[PDB]
Amino acid sequence: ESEISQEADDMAMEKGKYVGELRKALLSGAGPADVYTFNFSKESCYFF
Amino acid sequence: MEELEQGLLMQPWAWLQLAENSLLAKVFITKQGYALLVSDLQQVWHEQVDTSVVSQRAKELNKRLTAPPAAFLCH
Repeated sequence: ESEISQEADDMAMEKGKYVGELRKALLSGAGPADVYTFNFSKESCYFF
Repeated sequence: MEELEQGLLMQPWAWLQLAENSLLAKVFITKQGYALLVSDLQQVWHEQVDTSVVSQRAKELNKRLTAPPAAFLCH
């Protein structure tokens, strides 16, 4: 709960609106205008 | 930088607003940076900015945001 808040709040966007971005990114909720890009080291296991 | 000032000299003045306040301005943006000159018809203000300052200030204003400064300047 607090990690999503802090992630939004450092970017200075309304939580819920940032959650919009999260749904679109993570739950395939992307429109044709939206292009999301996904990155991972298996070695470090750092996703972004 | 010098090309920004030299572009600036040939810029027209344009009009801008906010909420009962208003400025005269000209800007010359490139991929290198920008030159800006501003007046409220009472004082005049200037800045020039380079690629470094664009990267540093876009990041400090929008921390996660990872383009090269060309995207910030083109926007």
